Amino acid sequence: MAITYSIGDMLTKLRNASRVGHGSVDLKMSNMNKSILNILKEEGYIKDFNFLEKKGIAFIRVLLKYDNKRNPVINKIDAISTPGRKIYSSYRNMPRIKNGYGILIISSSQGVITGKEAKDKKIGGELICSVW
Amino acid sequence: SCKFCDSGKHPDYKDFDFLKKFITEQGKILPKRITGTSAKHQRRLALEIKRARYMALLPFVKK
Amino acid sequence: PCGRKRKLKKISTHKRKKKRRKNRHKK
Amino acid sequence: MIKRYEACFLFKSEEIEYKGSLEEVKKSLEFFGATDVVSNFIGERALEYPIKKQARGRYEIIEFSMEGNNLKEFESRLKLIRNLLRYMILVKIVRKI
Amino acid sequence: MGIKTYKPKTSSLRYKTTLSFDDLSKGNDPLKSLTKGKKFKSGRDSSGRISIRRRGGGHKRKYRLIDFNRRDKFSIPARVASIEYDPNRSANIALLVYKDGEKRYIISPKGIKVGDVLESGPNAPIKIGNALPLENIPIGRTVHNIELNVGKGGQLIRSAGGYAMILASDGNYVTVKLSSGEMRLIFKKCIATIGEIGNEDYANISIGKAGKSRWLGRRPKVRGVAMNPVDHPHGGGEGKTSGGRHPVSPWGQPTKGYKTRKKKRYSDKFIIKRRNK
Amino acid sequence: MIDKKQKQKIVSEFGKNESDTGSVGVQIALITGRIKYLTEHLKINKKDHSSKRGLLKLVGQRRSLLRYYQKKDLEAYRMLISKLGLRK
Amino acid sequence: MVTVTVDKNENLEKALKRFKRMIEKEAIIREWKRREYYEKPSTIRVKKEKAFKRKQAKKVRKLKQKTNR
RNA sequence: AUGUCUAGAGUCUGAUAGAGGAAGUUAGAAUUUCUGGUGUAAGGGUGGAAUCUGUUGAUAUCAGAAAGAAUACCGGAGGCGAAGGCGAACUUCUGGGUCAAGACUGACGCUGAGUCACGAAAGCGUAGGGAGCAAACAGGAUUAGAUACCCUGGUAGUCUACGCUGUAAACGAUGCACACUUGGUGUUAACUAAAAGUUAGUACCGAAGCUAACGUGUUAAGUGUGCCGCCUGGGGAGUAUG
Ligand SMILES: [Zn+2]
Repeated sequence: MAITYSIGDMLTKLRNASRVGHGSVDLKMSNMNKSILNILKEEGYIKDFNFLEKKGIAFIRVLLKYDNKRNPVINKIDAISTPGRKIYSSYRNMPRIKNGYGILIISSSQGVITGKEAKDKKIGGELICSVW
Repeated sequence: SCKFCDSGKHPDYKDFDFLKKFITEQGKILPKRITGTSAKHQRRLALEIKRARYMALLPFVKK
Repeated sequence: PCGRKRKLKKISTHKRKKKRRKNRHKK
Repeated sequence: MIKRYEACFLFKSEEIEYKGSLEEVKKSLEFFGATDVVSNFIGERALEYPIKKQARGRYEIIEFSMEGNNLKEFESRLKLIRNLLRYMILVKIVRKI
Repeated sequence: MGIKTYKPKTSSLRYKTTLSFDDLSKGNDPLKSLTKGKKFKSGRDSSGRISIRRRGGGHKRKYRLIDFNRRDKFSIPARVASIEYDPNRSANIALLVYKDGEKRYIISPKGIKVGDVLESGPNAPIKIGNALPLENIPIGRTVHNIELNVGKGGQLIRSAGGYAMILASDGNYVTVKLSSGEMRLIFKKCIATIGEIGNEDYANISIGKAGKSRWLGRRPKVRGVAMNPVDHPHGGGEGKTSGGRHPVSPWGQPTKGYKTRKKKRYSDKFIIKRRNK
Repeated sequence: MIDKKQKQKIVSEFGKNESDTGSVGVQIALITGRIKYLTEHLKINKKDHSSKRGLLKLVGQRRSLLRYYQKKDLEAYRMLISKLGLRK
Repeated sequence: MVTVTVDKNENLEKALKRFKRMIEKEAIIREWKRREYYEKPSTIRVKKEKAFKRKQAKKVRKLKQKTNR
């Protein structure tokens, strides 16, 4: 099967649905996927996400958010760390994505947290993805 | 317009007088696009015609 | 493709094969 | 493995030779262990391409059951019957079921 | 059957191959009541001259009384007892034990095995090893050991690996393709044995050295250009001539293509189409 | 062929119950039976190459299952190889 | 073996018109001109390739002309 | 490191399509040769000729016999296989795929350096076979010349069994696997009585996107990653040497 990304699969599905301009997208469900979508939700990139059922398997249905002119909120969403190339960073060397206009998402000792929260709590970890 | 599909009976060399209508007047098989038969039936029909020809039920060429 | 490059390769191959044929049977 | 075979045979024209040939064919199946032998006469037709100088012959259909391994040997013996012009043996039909 | 090769531990073994005798009921001595000791021939005749050259002293061998004429044992089944090596011919010999107690030798066909039951006569089944008159054998079979005159025995094909092909039958005669390749007519009442003759690797052997050729009873062959003109028409080799003459036998008979069969032989009626070069 | 009867027979022997087809022991045993009759078939028909490819795919599957089983349940693995004759 | 039985009162002209038509409907002459001399299976396949491509371009062409009009 | 789950992947059950492979049998058309009739001066061939064949009876036509190789029609915007490839008919042996609530195992998977297996055609070794076709080669023509294109012949080879060689424009010039991303028109198989739709393939056109352009476009060359192979100006050169 070599899924190789419970993370990149959802990222790619979300990216594709967002650019074609769908209303909702329907992802596999995991603790990290939930955490990431939660961070998106606070940051105002997605409207909401719900938990569901199909054939006894749980899904996450995410409500894509666009402006009134159908320009997506997500512009570019892309992975940094990667099974063949794992990228870790200290809390000082954390990149500020696009001069802060975007957000960085990392996995740290205290859970999956945004870059600003990682800086404010003085913790660092794996660089999951960058969204702007 | 597949006659075998319409009649519900399936190609068989024993039923050779019926087979004789899908043969030209000296043995050559007719194309699907002419006889208007279905593909699966056409394959089975060709096989049965070959079997009959092996049993002299049907002619290779008329003499 | 223009095919001049393929022609170049062809004549090279012919010359190499001719060399080998010439030096066959020699010992 | 017992398999339900179905076969067609051609015999030369006259009736006594037809019957005799069919009889050794039947006993041949019985020797090779055939079970559930059933026949069906088709008739006496004029062949439309000559076979072994003949032009007219009688057709028989036999639907029997028999294990796989003896088909080889059975076949090797059916070549000995003088009056069996041509024949073929088939596995069962692709019945619509 | 099979071929057994040798590692080159001497300069002679490099291309020596012999048969493998796996298809032979081994460890065998011949039946004492059927074999007699005999001289080695060497090609001299009653007058004492050499009539055939270049035949000499090979390995001493006994003679096994074969039976190519199974006619006086029709309808009587027999058992195959063993398959044995025969030094007097290429093919192997099978020892048949008859139901009445008589034992006999036959040429061993290809594919028979110990314990088989063999039968001879018009009523015998068409099975490898049975002997039947050509009447009864169906067109399209392969036979061997063909009889030429009723009561004579099998005088046609007999050597290892050979077989004859029945082509057609007509009147008193059957058309048979022989191993040389000609098509000959045979009288329909003579007998024949069904199936090919076993031991078909016999001639795939590479002898290996001059010594084995001497074992087989074959003295050396002296060419004609090595002679003097008194000895052979080709002699005179003052510096490697080629005869200086169209090739001939040592007695002046031409040898490259000359046809030596008599032009008006008695059997010319029975030969359809001769062999091919 | 491995007929339905020996298929079910081996299932009954090697599984915990009559419905336990999918367990690893049943898997390996069935594939071993297939391998045996295929090596018999391919001993005769030496120029059959599609069958040889099928045989090799089966052998690879058996090795994969054997590694998974040996890593997970070791003593069952040694019992199984000893019972089936698969050398180690 | 294509035959045309000539009736007692039937005219030779239409008789061989029938012959010509059923010959053409058996495609004997085209088969013979095909078997005159050998062709690589490669070149049979390639000529069929090209013939179908020509047919497709011609059909697209024809429909373009029909809609252009 | 030790467990748990089933949605991935497998086993079992049922259904089903197919030139998938190997072995053993059989068939007819056509061609060539041979034999026997009828019959006479041409046949054959080209842009045009000639070589050649034929008065020792050609070609043409009728009948019979023999051998070899290949399987018209079905037959295609098909089908199957990993690829090469696989099409007269039958049996035996045997590989793979697809669908489903239809239960079982519970991550058992993806890719894969060496290695191993297979691998069109040509070629090689051993032993057969040899109709037709046909390198080399011969003759006749074209030409200044023709070691060619054309014509008449013709040996290997083409075929079979076994053992080697492991190369192709071996191509979709596009490695494999998974998760996603508007449609139009056909077609194959299955589920459904059938339409009608779905699923798994297989073709054409085409939106967005991508592309240096050509083009590609749910069978991506689109958006992502896993692993392997490979490239770093041309000639020298896939040469020299090992
Ligand atoms: Zn139909």
